[PDB]
Amino acid sequence: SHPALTQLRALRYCKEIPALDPQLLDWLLLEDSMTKRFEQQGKTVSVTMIREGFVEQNEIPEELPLLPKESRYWLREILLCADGEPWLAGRTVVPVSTLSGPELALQKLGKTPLGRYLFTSSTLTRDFIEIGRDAGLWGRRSRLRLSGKPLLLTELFLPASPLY
Repeated sequence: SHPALTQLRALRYCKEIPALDPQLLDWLLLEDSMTKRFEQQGKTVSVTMIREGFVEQNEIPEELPLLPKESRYWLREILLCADGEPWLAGRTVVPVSTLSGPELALQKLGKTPLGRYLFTSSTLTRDFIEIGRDAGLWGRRSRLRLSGKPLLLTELFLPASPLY
């Protein structure tokens, strides 16, 4: 895609959680997206849509092993901005079995930034979180569940974000 997405795809991982300082970890291990925390920075948070739509197994080689093997998945790539400055690149992969009931919202977000705040009757849990990095930036990937249905969320923190 975009330069930020190339970096997101180039993250080198581990849930081999590094011994980072309290604050960095508090950020990287957050069991939610960054939307509300970026908002508390006193900024208007918005989504710059790079692309999203359904994809099949042959377009998701790296996520594939982390997800159930299905006929299609919703793929969503965006830049999360604070007063128009990209602060994070987000890539979400949702197996189609997850896209139903309240979780059907995940393929319907569009310009709405993802967050636990959006699913008020859905319990959010997390199978795992791993921290990665590339080119001087921290990123992370996690397998989350809403009402028990999985989704893979990968996030890369850009220089202007508050993690730095």
